[PDB]
Amino acid sequence: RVKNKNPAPIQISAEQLLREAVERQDVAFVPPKINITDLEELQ
Amino acid sequence: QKIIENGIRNNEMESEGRKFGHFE
Repeated sequence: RVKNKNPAPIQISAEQLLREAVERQDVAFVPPKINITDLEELQ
Repeated sequence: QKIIENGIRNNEMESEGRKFGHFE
């Protein structure tokens, strides 16, 4: 009936906001490492 | 010479390590 004015059992908290905002980050970008197969690219 | 060579060999085995660790 989408009219559930009943106060939520879990109220939104500020620390929750900052935590779930930070959660948007992931691991450091992983690039496929370059393979030095010969001497010139090593140089 | 040896440090360069060891770098080279590591590089081909890691280039082929993609096939080695393709499915794991």
